[PDB]
Amino acid sequence: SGFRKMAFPSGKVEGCMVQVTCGTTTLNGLWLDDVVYCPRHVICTSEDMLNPNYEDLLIRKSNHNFLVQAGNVQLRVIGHSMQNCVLKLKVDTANPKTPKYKFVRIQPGQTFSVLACYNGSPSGVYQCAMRPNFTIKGSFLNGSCGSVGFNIDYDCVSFCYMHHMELPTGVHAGTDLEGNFYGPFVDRQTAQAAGTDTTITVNVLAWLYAAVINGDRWFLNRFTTTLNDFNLVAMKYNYEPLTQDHVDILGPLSAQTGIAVLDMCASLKELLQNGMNGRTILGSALLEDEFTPFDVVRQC
Amino acid sequence: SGFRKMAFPSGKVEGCMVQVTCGTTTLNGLWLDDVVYCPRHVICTSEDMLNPNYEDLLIRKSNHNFLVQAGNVQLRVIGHSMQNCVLKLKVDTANPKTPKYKFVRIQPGQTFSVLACYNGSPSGVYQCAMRPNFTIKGSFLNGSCGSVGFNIDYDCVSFCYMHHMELPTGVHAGTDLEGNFYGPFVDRQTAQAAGTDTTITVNVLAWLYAAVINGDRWFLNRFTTTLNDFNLVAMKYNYEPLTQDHVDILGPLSAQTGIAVLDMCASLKELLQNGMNGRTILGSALLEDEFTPFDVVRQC
Ligand SMILES: CC(C)(C)NC(=O)N[C@H](C(=O)N1CC2(C[C@H]1C(=O)N[C@H](C#N)C[C@@H]1CCNC1=O)SCCS2)C(C)(C)C
Ligand SMILES: CC(C)(C)NC(=O)N[C@H](C(=O)N1CC2(C[C@H]1C(=O)N[C@H](C#N)C[C@@H]1CCNC1=O)SCCS2)C(C)(C)C
Repeated sequence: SGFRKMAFPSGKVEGCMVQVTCGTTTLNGLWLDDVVYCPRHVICTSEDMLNPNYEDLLIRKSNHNFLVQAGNVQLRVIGHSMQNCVLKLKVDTANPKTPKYKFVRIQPGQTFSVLACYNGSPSGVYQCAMRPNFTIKGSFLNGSCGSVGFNIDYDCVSFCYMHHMELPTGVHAGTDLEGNFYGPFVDRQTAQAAGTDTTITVNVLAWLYAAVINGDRWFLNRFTTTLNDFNLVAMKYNYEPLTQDHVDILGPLSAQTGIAVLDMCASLKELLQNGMNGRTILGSALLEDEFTPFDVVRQC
Repeated sequence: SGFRKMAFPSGKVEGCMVQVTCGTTTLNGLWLDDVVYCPRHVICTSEDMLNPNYEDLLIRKSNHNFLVQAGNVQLRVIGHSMQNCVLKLKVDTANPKTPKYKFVRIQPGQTFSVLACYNGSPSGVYQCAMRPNFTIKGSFLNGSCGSVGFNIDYDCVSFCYMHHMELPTGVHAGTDLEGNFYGPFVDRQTAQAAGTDTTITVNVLAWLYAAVINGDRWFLNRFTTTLNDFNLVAMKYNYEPLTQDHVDILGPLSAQTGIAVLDMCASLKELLQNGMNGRTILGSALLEDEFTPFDVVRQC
């Protein structure tokens, strides 16, 4: 038993991390087959961060303006291409450690693991959820751009995120592996802000089920509720409305505990309305929403 | 910026995980050079879990009674030995993926990363602290015994933990990589329980420094305190007494923020005496004690 903020094993991604340097800017890149992927702001000059034209910036570059290094081995760039907000650098050598992989664009509320790297070297791994406002509350310092987020299904790594920038609120914004930003964010120093965030309702319910699986039942009640009445209450606490799709997803967890989804919703409505009364659930004094129903099943 | 429960990258350990089966018991082993390490309860039979004699059980075994599988290939056991509470299975094949490594026994309050594996396959990774009562609040299911905990210095893996059993309170017990249990625990089914735990004071203070580094100052105050007066209060909340060794260790964090260690102690004293007043620190409604001063510096 026990329940932890658990991340995926990171070895399949560690073997793909490289250092990418252009001009005076160094960040990380992802080396799959014979292509190194990295944020396109690597070619942004330190004087052109307000409104750079990346199409112009890149056409003015040659292959010898990109230095890629795998460990202590320099890779030779043999061509280059831009795809939305990321660069693709073709190299002489295919990465022999390339795992089976996919590029996946994820919905808000889904989780992934982040492999935090600096100068091509992994420093740590942690679990994130894509917030409803399309930001992530990550942990990134200078030189961390190009670090990636991912999931592993069986033996295939599904890359879903690459880090680009930190917002004024202390949260992080980035793209999928095809260069498309999550949310309304752009890679230039204009006025940008995270939208109003919301709490991921289906994840809180999944996590309450995890607590029941681990023998922790104090927060349940004899009551039930309709889905519509629950949503009327949940919205007052800035929770995502609960959909029938979410109810169906929680099905296997309901079956494991014997607690109908709407009964667990009534339990959450009581927790929201009254608080935890000084108690904790799975060691937390607040309602945790970074565990999906799939995370709960996989760990339990 | 940002601050996460960050674990070490796990690739160096993943390449060392194997499956060990003896009789009808399957668990994990750690394969370094030509030796596979695993809990000695792997030879404990059903219905002999109350008072097994492991010296007597092992002498009744041959090398061919141990099956070790790396990936999908068998290793040949060519010798065996017991060292305290773990078995060493010498095999014909040396692991080409053996990292630089140490075996380290750690003090309570220190943190390490846990690579949870089943049937030789890594499933996830998370961060733990050795609790003062020598248990860990981990996440382990059936078949997880033999999973290991570790730190990475530079490129060298310091293995500090191997999982053996779960206590009736829901917490876990195990050994160093030489088979010596942390705390007063034995691998036999007699009445054992976790002792009264305490909160790791020096880690809470380190984590409060991390909050200041990342912009949370609401919990600070203009007050200060003596070390003896602080310990008089902290003990009333089931906290570890703070030593001068701890104060010295917090030095670099005091220097980075400009907040004297004893000033931060006065801040923690206020937090213990009044609560958080509905606010959070680094996203937590609880005082977190699973970050050492070394972890705070690494992540900041
Ligand atoms: C745009 C907006 C106003 C929303 N904010 C910002 O401009 N923020 C900057 C930012 O992050 N930038 C700027 C660009 C590159 C990228 C970057 O290199 N950020 C570091 C990477 N490497 C990693 C940052 C630092 C800590 N945490 C992170 O993750 S993106 C635009 C064109 S240059 C700050 C450096 C945080 C001020
Ligand atoms: C002694 C004490 C009363 C304190 N507790 C226990 O007897 N606990 C058991 C225990 O863990 N045992 C039994 C032995 C081996 C070991 C084990 O096989 N533990 C699994 C391994 N693999 C992994 C367990 C499963 C759940 N979570 C874990 O981590 S140790 C004694 C001689 S056989 C339970 C199975 C949890 C009942």
